[PDB]
Amino acid sequence: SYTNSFTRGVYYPDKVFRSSVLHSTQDLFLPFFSNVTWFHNPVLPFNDGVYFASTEKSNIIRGWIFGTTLDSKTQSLLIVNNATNVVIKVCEFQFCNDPFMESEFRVYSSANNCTFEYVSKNLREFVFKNIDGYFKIYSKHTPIDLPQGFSALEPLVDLPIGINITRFQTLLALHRSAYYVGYLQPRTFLLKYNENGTITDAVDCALDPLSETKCTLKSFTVEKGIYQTSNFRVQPTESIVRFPNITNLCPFDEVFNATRFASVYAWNRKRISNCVADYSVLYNFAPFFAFKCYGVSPTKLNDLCFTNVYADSFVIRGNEVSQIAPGQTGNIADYNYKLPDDFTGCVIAWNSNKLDSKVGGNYNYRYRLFRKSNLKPFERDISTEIYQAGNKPCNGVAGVNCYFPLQSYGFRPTYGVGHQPYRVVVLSFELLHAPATVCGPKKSTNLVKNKCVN
Amino acid sequence: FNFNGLTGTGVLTESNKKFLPFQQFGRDIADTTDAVRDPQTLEILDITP
Amino acid sequence: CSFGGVSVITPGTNTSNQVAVLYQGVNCTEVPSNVFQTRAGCLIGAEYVNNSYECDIPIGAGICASYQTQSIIAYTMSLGAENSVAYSNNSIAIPTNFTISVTTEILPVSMTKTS
Amino acid sequence: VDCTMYICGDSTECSNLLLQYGSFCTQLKRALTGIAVEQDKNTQEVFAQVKQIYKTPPIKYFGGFNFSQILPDPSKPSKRSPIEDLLFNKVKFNGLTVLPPLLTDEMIAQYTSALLAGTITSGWTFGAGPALQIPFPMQMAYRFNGIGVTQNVLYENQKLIANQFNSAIGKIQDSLSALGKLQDVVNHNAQALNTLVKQLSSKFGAISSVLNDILSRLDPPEAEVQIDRLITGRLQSLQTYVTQQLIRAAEIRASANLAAT
Amino acid sequence: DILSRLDPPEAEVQIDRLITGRLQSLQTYVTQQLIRAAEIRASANLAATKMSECVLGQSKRVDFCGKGYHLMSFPQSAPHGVVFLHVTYVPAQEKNFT
Amino acid sequence: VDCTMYICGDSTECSNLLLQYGSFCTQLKRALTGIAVEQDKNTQEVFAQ
Ligand SMILES: *[C@@H]1O[C@H](CO)[C@@H](O[C@@H]2O[C@H](CO)[C@@H](O)[C@H](O)[C@H]2NC(C)=O)[C@H](O)[C@H]1NC(C)=O
Ligand SMILES: *[C@@H]1O[C@H](CO)[C@@H](O[C@@H]2O[C@H](CO)[C@@H](O)[C@H](O)[C@H]2NC(C)=O)[C@H](O)[C@H]1NC(C)=O
Ligand SMILES: *[C@@H]1O[C@H](CO)[C@@H](O[C@@H]2O[C@H](CO)[C@@H](O)[C@H](O)[C@H]2NC(C)=O)[C@H](O)[C@H]1NC(C)=O
Ligand SMILES: *[C@@H]1O[C@H](CO)[C@@H](O[C@@H]2O[C@H](CO)[C@@H](O)[C@H](O)[C@H]2NC(C)=O)[C@H](O)[C@H]1NC(C)=O
Ligand SMILES: *[C@@H]1O[C@H](CO)[C@@H](O[C@@H]2O[C@H](CO)[C@@H](O)[C@H](O)[C@H]2NC(C)=O)[C@H](O)[C@H]1NC(C)=O
Ligand SMILES: *[C@@H]1O[C@H](CO)[C@@H](O)[C@H](O)[C@H]1NC(C)=O
Ligand SMILES: *[C@@H]1O[C@H](CO)[C@@H](O)[C@H](O)[C@H]1NC(C)=O
Ligand SMILES: *[C@@H]1O[C@H](CO)[C@@H](O)[C@H](O)[C@H]1NC(C)=O
Ligand SMILES: *[C@@H]1O[C@H](CO)[C@@H](O)[C@H](O)[C@H]1NC(C)=O
Ligand SMILES: *[C@@H]1O[C@H](CO)[C@@H](O)[C@H](O)[C@H]1NC(C)=O
Ligand SMILES: *[C@@H]1O[C@H](CO)[C@@H](O)[C@H](O)[C@H]1NC(C)=O
Ligand SMILES: *[C@@H]1O[C@H](CO)[C@@H](O)[C@H](O)[C@H]1NC(C)=O
Ligand SMILES: *[C@@H]1O[C@H](CO)[C@@H](O)[C@H](O)[C@H]1NC(C)=O
Repeated sequence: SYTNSFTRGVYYPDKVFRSSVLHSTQDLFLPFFSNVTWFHNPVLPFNDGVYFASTEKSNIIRGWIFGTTLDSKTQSLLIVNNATNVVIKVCEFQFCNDPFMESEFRVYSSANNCTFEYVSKNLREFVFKNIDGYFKIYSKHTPIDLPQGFSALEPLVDLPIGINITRFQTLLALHRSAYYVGYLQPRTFLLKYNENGTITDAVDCALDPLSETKCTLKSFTVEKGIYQTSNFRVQPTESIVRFPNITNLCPFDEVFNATRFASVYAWNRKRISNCVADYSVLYNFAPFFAFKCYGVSPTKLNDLCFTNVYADSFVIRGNEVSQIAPGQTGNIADYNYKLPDDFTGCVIAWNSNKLDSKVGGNYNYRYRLFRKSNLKPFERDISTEIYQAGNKPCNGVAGVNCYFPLQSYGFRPTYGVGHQPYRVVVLSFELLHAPATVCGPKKSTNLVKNKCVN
Repeated sequence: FNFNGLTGTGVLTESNKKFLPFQQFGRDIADTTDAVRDPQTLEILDITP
Repeated sequence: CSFGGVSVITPGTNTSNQVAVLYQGVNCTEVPSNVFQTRAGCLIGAEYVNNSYECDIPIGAGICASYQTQSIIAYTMSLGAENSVAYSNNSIAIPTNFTISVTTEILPVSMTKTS
Repeated sequence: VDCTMYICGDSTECSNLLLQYGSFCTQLKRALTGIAVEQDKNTQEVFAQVKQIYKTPPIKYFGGFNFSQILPDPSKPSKRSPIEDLLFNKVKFNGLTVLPPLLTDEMIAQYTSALLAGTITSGWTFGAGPALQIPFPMQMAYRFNGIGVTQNVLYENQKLIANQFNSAIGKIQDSLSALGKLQDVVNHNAQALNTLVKQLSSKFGAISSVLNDILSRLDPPEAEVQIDRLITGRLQSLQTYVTQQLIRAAEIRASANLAAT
Repeated sequence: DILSRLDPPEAEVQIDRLITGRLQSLQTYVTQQLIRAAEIRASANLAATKMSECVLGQSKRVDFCGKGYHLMSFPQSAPHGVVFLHVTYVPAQEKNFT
Repeated sequence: VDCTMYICGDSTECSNLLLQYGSFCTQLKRALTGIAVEQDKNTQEVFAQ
């Protein structure tokens, strides 16, 4: 069942005494004329505070349970009240799934790590809220389906617990020998205080147009006339975007399936600048064996805009792909191709058998083996002079202590992974000084009409 | 004067207001503190400039 | 995108709790019984009439509201009773009696001095 | 002017910042509303000085005087005199709203035609009680007596005075076909409304004038300080607008009090 | 509170902002009092003029001293104002004649 | 008044920054012109009778 509240769930927002002063306050209340669930039980949500009323001369309600899991392995709040007085307690409990001579308290079977102790018809109202780790309770017991009237609720406790709450239950006294659950919302009221300092009336500032007039005027009696109280503002729906067609496509297309790649010691440099680059054909291809995107993330490539793009291409062994990285060492990094320590692009390499290997040996691919001094970042050597490892010159003739510096890869198809050829394409972005160049495609788009839209 | 956090200046005098049994201090219209309760003796005192 | 003030028309809380609402310069198709279109906006909750009364609550552009006929109604404003003077080219009207009238007029003269 | 749409313009970051300035918008709305109500009062005090709506007889002919250029002409837009037609024929942005007057121009014409009917058929008696009829030639003779001229001077020259009056009125339409005292009011307010809009393109010491720009590309802690500079500069513009409307409203009221007198 | 939880170099800036804001409040207040005092002054001038012309004499000015033909007026004091009791002559019960 | 000469006093750095505030210096001139023209109108209507 559900019922209709009238003017219920109004509590003193704070300390601070006060006299005849139509004070306006904003806080968490139970809205006037609200839809409150009715129960005669299951775990209920919390979400933001709780209103809890009940009616009965006897005492059927025997405490509450609060918390996040309502189970062991974490701490929770437990509030009980025997014929003595209220007992607040915060421990780690183990709750019966159905909690309830004249012997009692079969609610829990564990009370570990207690961090708080305390000991000490009819309408019994409560307001529960939990703000900044404080669990507040307002209450009042007034003697007489709920009736109709107004009564403000006073603070009961102040509990510096720290506990989080998302769900709660209730406890009832069974027979062996009726309650309400509302929730609070952020609303504004205009509160009327009497000379004794108590709240005697209220206006809900988010219900009837007349109440909005009362709240704007700061009164409960409005004189005849016409009052400007608020405003009407139509709101836009949907988000319409509309960018141009497309045009170009920045020919990555031919860089990746070019019918021949270069030797690592004589790599290539294509510099695409005037472009709309779509990296989705790269990312959503994925035959790749390595993809190490260093400066920028692989997802944010379609919302930046650089001045230049340099794309390199060469073929190396499998166990040398790991030397293409900012900060490295080896025959490929020192003598063939070095990436700077502040690299901002991203290397992408994939296996290249069946188009590079040859039964009998494919000696078309070479690489440099001997160099006097290591390379510089983004430097390229093509010298074919004879390296000299001894103390005698050899006059450009190979022999003893005089080696030819360019050895060859002997790619055959019956090799092992890590000796098979790999095609590598390292990208490099830079923004020197030119105030426009290559950048990706905006994204979706559309149109509409005769509607207020953004 | 300072009453547990309430900082101000003025003359303290016996009041004739009656707070609710949970309220520490009162404010006037326009929301300025004009009365407090002494934490120790639980008496209401007006604050005049 | 549509926008405008919202005003509340009330007979006074000592008369009734009925109310009508005027959406200022809002077309009556873009607001979200008695809907009345005026040059000042759309008036909802007020019954329009053809009669003409003295203005009570002024709405605007010749339209006023009153609490007479009870929910709440609208109408146009009347400039005042009508009367023809019995003019002719040889007729005169002269009073034969008189009354002494007393009327008030109020004028402010000063404000409070502040520093 | 809606203060929120002027200052922020559909922006939630700015709208929440307006809460740190207190009740400035409350002052702005009351200042402009308080002088808008007086503008309808100004027109009631000038024209609504007659209780009854007086009509002239169909036999428009008064001792030889021709009043057809000042009385309503049953064949025109609404109901104006031929001379009033010259007078009327010669003369939603971002919150800046214009409210309509309470009295329409048709309603003012009806007040002025009732005053005209009363003074031609009843002289000055309808303003002290009931309208008392008296023939017009005899009204004009009383009026000469009131300035020191005997009444026989009118009655023996009645045709001359009627001819002179009728020509003198006919010259008015030539002088109208002047009204600068009315055009200045329209122009001065229009220029103030345009200037108020143009202050929305000032930086006031911020990096950008657009609120959807600053916050988007910068840093929130800094965007807040720069948006507050825009709020302060635009608030000062809007407050200047309101102060000048109160100073100008007093000039219109002073003129309306003279016109009522 | 600014000082209690902040160093001078930064507290001077925060206090200067508040000073500017509250100084603007005073400029708004005083400007409106001058504009409003001119209106009450114009009203006091009208009341003084009527005191001379309606109370200390008999006026022929139409509607300046009440509705009807002015006979006499009596002043009364009101708080911050003046009330005029206007005594007028009003004709009644007309007959028509040739 | 000459707006620029009061606020900046013939300094190109200040006067260029001053442009960022819009047209306040046009409003100041219009306001002063409007009341300076009425000073001769006031005298003209009292004596030229
Ligand atoms: C790189 O080139 C190869 C061949 O040069 C492309 O293979 C083509 O794939 C499409 C899609 O099925 C076929 O319609 C063509 O017939 C294929 N080419 C040939 C020559 O038959 C490959 O698609 C290219 N790479 C990309 C990313 O498109
Ligand atoms: C003087 O005579 C005129 C008529 O010449 C009276 O006006 C008539 O009044 C009656 C009664 O109100 C109306 O029904 C007629 O329509 C009026 N006639 C015209 C032409 O308007 C006037 O009431 C008389 N005055 C007195 C004091 O009796
Ligand atoms: C002028 O008006 C007054 C009333 O305002 C008339 O006086 C009344 O006359 C009746 C008899 O006709 C008496 O019963 C009343 O007691 C008189 N009233 C007062 C206040 O004295 C007066 O008679 C009228 N004059 C004429 C000529 O009709
Ligand atoms: C009063 O003056 C009007 C003009 O202001 C006269 O109307 C004109 O009359 C002549 C002769 O019939 C016409 O040729 C014109 O076209 C009329 N003018 C208009 C605007 O209609 C009117 O006749 C005069 N009345 C009297 C009684 O002499
Ligand atoms: C008073 O002056 C008027 C002119 O202002 C005289 O009237 C004019 O007289 C001339 C000569 O007879 C005529 O041609 C005009 O047409 C008249 N004007 C009008 C408007 O009628 C008038 O005669 C003078 N009176 C005396 C006694 O000399
Ligand atoms: C409360 O809302 C539920 C739907 O969420 C509805 O079924 C019920 O009828 C409502 N109760 C009242 C009293 O309107
Ligand atoms: C009341 O309940 C509390 C909590 O279980 C317990 O500590 C206390 O002893 C109880 N009192 C009696 C009289 O049983
Ligand atoms: C909570 O209890 C557990 C045993 O159930 C223990 O290991 C842990 O140290 C306790 N925590 C504190 C803060 O005492
Ligand atoms: C409560 O839960 C939130 C997450 O919903 C968490 O961020 C917060 O730290 C928790 N509060 C406490 C006191 O544990
Ligand atoms: C408080 O007000 C009530 C009326 O609402 C009155 O009966 C009671 O005597 C008052 N008590 C005090 C201390 O003012
Ligand atoms: C206002 O209410 C009082 C009773 O409190 C009543 O006597 C009076 O007639 C009411 N006024 C109107 C206009 O209804
Ligand atoms: C409202 O819009 C409709 C068209 O949708 C139009 O016919 C009507 O005239 C409009 N009303 C006003 C007051 O402009
Ligand atoms: C008012 O009169 C008009 C005709 O002049 C008619 O069409 C209309 O229906 C009437 N209104 C009402 C509410 O009766």
